[PDB]
Amino acid sequence: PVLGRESVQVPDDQDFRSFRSECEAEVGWNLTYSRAGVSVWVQAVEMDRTLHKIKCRMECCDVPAETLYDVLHDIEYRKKWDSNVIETFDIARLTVNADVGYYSWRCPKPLKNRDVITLRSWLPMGADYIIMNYSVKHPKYPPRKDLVRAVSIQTGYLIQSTGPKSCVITYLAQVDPKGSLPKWVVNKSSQFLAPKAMKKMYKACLKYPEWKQKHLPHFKPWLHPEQSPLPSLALSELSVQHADS
Repeated sequence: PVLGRESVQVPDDQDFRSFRSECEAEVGWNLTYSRAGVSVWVQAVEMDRTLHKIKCRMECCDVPAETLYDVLHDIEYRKKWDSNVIETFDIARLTVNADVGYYSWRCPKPLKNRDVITLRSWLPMGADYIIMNYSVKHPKYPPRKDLVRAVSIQTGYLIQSTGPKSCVITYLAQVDPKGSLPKWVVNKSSQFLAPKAMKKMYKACLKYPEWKQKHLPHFKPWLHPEQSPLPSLALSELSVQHADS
């Protein structure tokens, strides 16, 4: 896997293909929920000892693919509609379509808050878009004693345009929150909350054009990479983040 046992890699063309193929694949996935255009699948292994990959698909009848793409890319907007995020920002750029970033979120009070450092890469494929990420180690961002460092084994989005003003988005993730949570508790929780998180994102897409008009509408560095204010990084300055060490 891109998430690797040997070293950090910027996703190549095959990694984008495997990811899309993973989203479109149904064999090896069991349906778990399906109501009002939102469905949730779980990787058909149902061995509750391990961490399961989760897949969530949502039909967006009245938002275009490009708007959903902006919303996934817009780090600044995340704090407007994401009720869990503490801190999120990009750290450095690797290539014109790959960077490294930081994301913190709060967990209910016996649990501690969590953070991730991820390598993210994005690719418009014709009418569709893919954004993927997986966890990585950045020497200036070691774990913090107050936060549990989680590991994103693989997380990403496939946006499929279904015409103007409409699209379908598939979210695929496998995230280990580490800490003290049993893996099967994570599998169940992420399954149970997934449809709610997707519909919150959908509502955000409806409010996005008006919000973005008030917040430098022309500033979209994910579409115009010459606008990026980020420093650059060599791939060898990063280290692999193992799910289990």
